[PDB]
Amino acid sequence: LGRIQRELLQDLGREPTPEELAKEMDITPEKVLEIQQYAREPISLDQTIGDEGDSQLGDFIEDSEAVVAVDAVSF
Amino acid sequence: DRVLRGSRLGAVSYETDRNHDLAPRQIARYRTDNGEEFEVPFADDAEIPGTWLC
Amino acid sequence: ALKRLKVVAAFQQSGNSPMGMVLDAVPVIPPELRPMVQLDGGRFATSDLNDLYRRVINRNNRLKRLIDLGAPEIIVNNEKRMLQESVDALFDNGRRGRPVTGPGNRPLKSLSDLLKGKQGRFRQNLLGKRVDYSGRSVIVVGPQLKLHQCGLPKLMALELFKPFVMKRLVDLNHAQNIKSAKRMVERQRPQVWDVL
Amino acid sequence: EDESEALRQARKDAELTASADS
Amino acid sequence: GAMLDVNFFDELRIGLATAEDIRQWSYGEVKKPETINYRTLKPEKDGLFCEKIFGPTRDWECYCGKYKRVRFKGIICERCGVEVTRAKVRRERMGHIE
Amino acid sequence: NSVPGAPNRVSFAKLREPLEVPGLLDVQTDSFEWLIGSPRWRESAAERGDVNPVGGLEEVLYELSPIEDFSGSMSLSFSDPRFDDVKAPVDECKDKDMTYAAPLFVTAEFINNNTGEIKSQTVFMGDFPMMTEKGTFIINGTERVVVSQLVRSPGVYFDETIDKSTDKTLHSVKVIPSRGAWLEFDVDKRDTVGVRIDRKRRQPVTVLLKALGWTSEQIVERFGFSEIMRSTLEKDNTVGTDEALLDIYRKLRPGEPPTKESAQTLLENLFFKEKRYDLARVGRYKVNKKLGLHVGEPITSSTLTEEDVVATIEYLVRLHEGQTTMTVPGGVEVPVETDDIDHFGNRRLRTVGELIQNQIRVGMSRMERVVRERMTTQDVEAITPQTLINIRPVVAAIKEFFGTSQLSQFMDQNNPLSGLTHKRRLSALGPGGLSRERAGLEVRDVHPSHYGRMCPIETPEGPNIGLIGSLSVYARVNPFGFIETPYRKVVDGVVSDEIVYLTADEEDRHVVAQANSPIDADGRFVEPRVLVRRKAGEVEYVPSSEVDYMDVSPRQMVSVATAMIPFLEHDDANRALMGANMQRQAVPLVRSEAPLVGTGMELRAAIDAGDVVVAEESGVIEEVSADYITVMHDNGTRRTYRMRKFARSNHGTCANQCPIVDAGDRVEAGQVIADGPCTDDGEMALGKNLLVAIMPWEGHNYEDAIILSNRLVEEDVLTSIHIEEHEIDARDTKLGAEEITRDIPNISDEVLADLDERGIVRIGAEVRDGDILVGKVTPKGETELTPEERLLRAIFGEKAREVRDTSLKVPHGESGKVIGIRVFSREDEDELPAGVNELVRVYVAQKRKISDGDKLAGRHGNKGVIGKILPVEDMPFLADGTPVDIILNTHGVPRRMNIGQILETHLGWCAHSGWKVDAAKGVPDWAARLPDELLEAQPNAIVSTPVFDGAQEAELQGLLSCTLPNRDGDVLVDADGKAMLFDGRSGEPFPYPVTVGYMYIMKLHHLVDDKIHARSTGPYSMITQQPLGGKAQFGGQRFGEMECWAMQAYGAAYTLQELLTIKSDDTVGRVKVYEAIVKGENIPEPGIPESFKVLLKELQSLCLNVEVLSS
Ligand SMILES: [Zn+2]
Repeated sequence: LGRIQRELLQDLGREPTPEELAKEMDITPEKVLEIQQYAREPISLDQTIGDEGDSQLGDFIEDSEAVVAVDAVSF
Repeated sequence: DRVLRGSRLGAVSYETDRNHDLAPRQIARYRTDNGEEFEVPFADDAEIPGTWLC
Repeated sequence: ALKRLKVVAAFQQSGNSPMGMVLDAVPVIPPELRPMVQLDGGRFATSDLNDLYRRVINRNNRLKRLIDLGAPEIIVNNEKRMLQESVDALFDNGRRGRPVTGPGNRPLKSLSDLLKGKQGRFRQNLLGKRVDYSGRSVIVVGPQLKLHQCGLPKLMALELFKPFVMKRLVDLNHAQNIKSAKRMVERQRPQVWDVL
Repeated sequence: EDESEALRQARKDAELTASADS
Repeated sequence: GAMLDVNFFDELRIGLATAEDIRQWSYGEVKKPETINYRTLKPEKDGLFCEKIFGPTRDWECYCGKYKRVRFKGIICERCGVEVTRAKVRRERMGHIE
Repeated sequence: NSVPGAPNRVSFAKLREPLEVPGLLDVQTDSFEWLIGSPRWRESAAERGDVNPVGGLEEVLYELSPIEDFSGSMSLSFSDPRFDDVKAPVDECKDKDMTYAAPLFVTAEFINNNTGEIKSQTVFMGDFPMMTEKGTFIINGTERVVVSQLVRSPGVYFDETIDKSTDKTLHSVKVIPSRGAWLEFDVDKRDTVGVRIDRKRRQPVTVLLKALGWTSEQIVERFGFSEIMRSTLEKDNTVGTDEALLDIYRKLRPGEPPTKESAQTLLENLFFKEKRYDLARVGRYKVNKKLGLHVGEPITSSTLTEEDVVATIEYLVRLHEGQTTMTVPGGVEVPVETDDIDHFGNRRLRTVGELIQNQIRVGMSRMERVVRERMTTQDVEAITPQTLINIRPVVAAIKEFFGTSQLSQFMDQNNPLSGLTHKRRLSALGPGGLSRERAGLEVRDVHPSHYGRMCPIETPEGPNIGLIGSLSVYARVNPFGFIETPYRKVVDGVVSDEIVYLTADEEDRHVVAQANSPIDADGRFVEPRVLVRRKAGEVEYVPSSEVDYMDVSPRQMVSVATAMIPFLEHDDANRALMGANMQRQAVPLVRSEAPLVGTGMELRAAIDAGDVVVAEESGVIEEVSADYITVMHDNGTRRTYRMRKFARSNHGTCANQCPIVDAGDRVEAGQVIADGPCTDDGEMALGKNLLVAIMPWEGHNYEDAIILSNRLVEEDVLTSIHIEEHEIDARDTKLGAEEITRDIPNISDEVLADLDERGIVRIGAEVRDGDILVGKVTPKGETELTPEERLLRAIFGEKAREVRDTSLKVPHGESGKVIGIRVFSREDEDELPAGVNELVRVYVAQKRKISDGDKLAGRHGNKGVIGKILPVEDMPFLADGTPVDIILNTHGVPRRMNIGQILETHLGWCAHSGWKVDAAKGVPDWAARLPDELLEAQPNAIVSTPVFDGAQEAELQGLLSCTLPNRDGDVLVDADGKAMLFDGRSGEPFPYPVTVGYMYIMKLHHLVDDKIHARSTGPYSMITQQPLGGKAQFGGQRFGEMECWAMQAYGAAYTLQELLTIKSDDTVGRVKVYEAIVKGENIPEPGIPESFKVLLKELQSLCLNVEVLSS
């Protein structure tokens, strides 16, 4: 995908359609999207999203699977 | 500016930690080569293999 | 002799062994302190110790494979040297030689940089922490108040005293359950002021 | 010929250590 | 007595590690450089997120899925390897490298 | 005058300036025209220097071309940049969320000169962002503005430093060219002249001289006076030309034996080979003017020369000898002295054209590197430039400059004034410049070359004082980036009118007069000893024959915003700074009345800010509306001007426009046709004229609070309009896909009283706090079931509800109508981030009245919050029954020294009630300098006192004497300016008379509802477990170590322990506290906080046997 898609974008002059890369592979664009998902490297947490070095990345992530502390006492 | 969301891969329940009517437990004992006991509390209704990682 | 005799007499008075400098088993930090979080959108975030731990795991496994295989000493001792350098890079990245970096060439934050400096658990979580049951606003002059009094806007005080008013307006049966009390407080029905 | 000693002395000890990693 | 962590402290003493103390602390030996599966997003076996060492990932959920009840507690499961308990023990369960 | 539809605003100005104000946006439009190569720029640079009329794009392409192989057998040639017209109009581009752009074309030619084989194409180069009529760019639909930057110019910089011990004037040369190396010619305590090039050792000068072809006999022949240099020539202990060159090479290059070809090529590379050293045209001009090398030769050969090096050495050694002037060989004499880097002849202004040119250069180098490496991999005589060219790094460089750079600031538009003065801003930090920690205290000061080139009043007052400053009014930027300033050229005591622009160096050369000098009505001076600024920032007295430059006007030193404060010369600079800083934080009201007294420069700052529709060709209006005007021109053609009715500004204010003409009038080209946000009949207006009184009133205005009548609330005098945008979107999850439906989880049909058939609310549906705006529910999958929930579901018989609701709801304290609902869909062929299917945006527009907690301010920086809005009847009133509208305090005037507010108030009452000077026995004595038609004026007529030549205090007292009565025979305000106030609450009159009069106050955009927030229990952090922070979410307040010290010093142990354990960290104890509060039991004892357990696990992880001790 990487080498052939680089060849196809260089010959196209632009990064092609997922349907175009898919029909190059003769598979589905959602399969190409899955390859795009799996190929991406995990981000780190220690880089500073602030303009200076002040805060790590993890100080801006809320908890999406926490207890709301009203349903627990309600339960 | 930049506020995100996210969760670790796992869900959280809410029960009560009662400590009386637990499942019936058999305690199994294993041993390494160098005389190291490792007490393994299984269920009472549980098959006990001959070998176990410690 | 005096400068050595400091640590020599320290080991003399101690019952502690002087064997602590060598190491046979590196401990592993529990995984909640190095979170493998993911975002909504398939993006995955780690806290940079997993790379160092993975590196030490690879070097140790390769050395164990070579020592069961039987290899010349150049290979074996080069592997020992890079293992030792990896352990040093885990404990304090950047002390000797060069710091191990990654993407973007930032050096990897080791264990000691979770305590060292102004971003460790001796200053950066010991300056101060944000609290609940708080709030802030602008101030105006209250020249009819007595000295021990102070004003408060109602849209702030209702938010401040929310569990107390939940309990009281359950006890006055304006809402029979806590979820009904919460929805009544959110919709700001007029009974909440006389309760408040 | 006024300033060479300290810069050379620091530079030789800097270049000695850093070239011996593995 | 820093095991159950009672709310009555007198002194805090720092010492020096030994290999015996480290292997007494640890709850297993990590030996694979694997973290998660690329597709199912579940932790691997004998890796850095090995559930057998660092406890389960959901509250009283064993890994195969048989024992899922609070009546089970502290019971290691021979099929999946894990011991049934809360997911809070991932905060404070130690492992060691050999 | 000179703007045809102007309101008649009489002025107090005694003078008559010759030069009108320039177009205030030629610091931006001319720079971008220079970058493009406009026809207008082409003809202007033709009439100002037509030897090299060359655009910046043509210059970068001429610098790059040609590109060839290492063998020189083929050539690639760039030429002829070209632009077509735009791809989309302005408002449509703004609405449909893209970037304003235009296609870029060049003529790229490849030749293979192995036999001579050209191939020429017209390569598309990319979409290029462009600047609108106002002077801003539009990036991704939003609006952005590039702020100019101050760097120090490349060139020579001599100085001297003294020694503590030897007390020797250490004359040091530094050349800091652009993209080159460094070299210095330094004198230490010894009599030795180093050549210590680029952080190296002080070799003798003769080593470099014999390297370049100057042996010792030539050195002493050229220099018969440099006894220090010939002392080095005895001290050098190394002779020979190539011996010196190999010595230079072996000192420069460790690790290599001295080889002659490398010794030659590294010197050539660092000196004359232009690739790794090239001082720019500005630096070349700087050196050529400093040493006087060329005479009238324009900029070419922008590398070094040995002539320049030896002239530099001669200049340094004669400076250390103590020469004051010297002719270089073949050149004129030049004064010989040191240099200061804060002097404004040595800090050029890198504007938007220079910044974009540098960006395109650094992109094009990375492109041409790939081209030069890829032509090798391609075959021979079978390729084309279309295959050669990869414009991806160029377009990536442009987009990564426009985003992600602090010089491409977000456009800041509360009002037309702040929109104007966000441009014409000179920063000092950024890339290529110094940070705020590196900002030494001698860069924030006011060097006295700033007079006319940067206003000393206006600066941000935070930790950025003096770093960020604004341009002056009359200033103008050089082709090289220096800052010019007009001056009248008075000849022999007769003031001419040949206005001559000058820079800082010529201003240091000559002798400059003062603006208000008494000219004798034909050109001659009157007094022989006039005021003069000198070279060293001196204030002298000179006979009137050394004067050769008089100022064009007063107020030349002042900014745009600080030229609007009336009576500025009576105020202190601190309060003037705060007034001009908070004049850029007003809000657009709904009536927008023009001020009764201002300065005359309010019309120009509105028609040049571009937020007023201005007719382009003279004609007759055919048809007006609320939204479009069809002006009929003289010859047949017509033109329609669309309006923008209630569009959201960048900070959440409305931007309404409304026409001010009729259906039969005739307008001229340049007349204002339509007011904007903060305008009235063309001129600027930020506030209302409110009757004021300066007594303290019963403690409700203590330490400068403000009380107000209720007439402001009732008559909607101060009532802004705010517009908020809320946004939500529908991605694809792992467990399926999210959707937008009416149907939700179990919420009743009461909350579905307003939602439309497919989700979002109807237009016009009034909302309250927390209501549903978009109904979206997410596939949560299926989880396991508790037996108790199973029993309850078996009892009640309901749907399993396998999906989870995430609905967009309006946050706290927000209400008001709904204007527009913009919806974008991935299905609808729109640009979306991947996975997102439908993107929607709702606009909510509350109309906000004035209230206590809001901030009001005058013009002279007397701000203050609003204390208590009294009812109208118990507010003091004059003898006519008119109640006053705002009561200030009197303890805040004398200790701050801003009595401009008192003088403005007196003139406000005079201009409101109207005057007529009784010229029965001729003109009275104070009114000699008063013009005609200021002797009398109608009631509620406006005046204008300009900034530094205003109305005198004698004229104020004389106007206050005659202030014709209201309706009866009633002078409510006597000669002192005071008046007799009754009291509305008690009823008796106040025993002493009180100052009244008509002030002018604004409303500030730091309203309370933006700021007030609370938090009972909300979201939480992930990696740590502290609560979140910020007012967008709930957010909790930071409890700093000073507050820890306060609690410890009080002695309350339990409150401190509670604030550090169970309100922030103890995650298992927080819910116990919550349920104990809800049930009503005692609060349980706290546990061990989680930060301590984290620290304990880290210390156990670092092989430290940490143990607790019980006994
Ligand atoms: Zn299992």
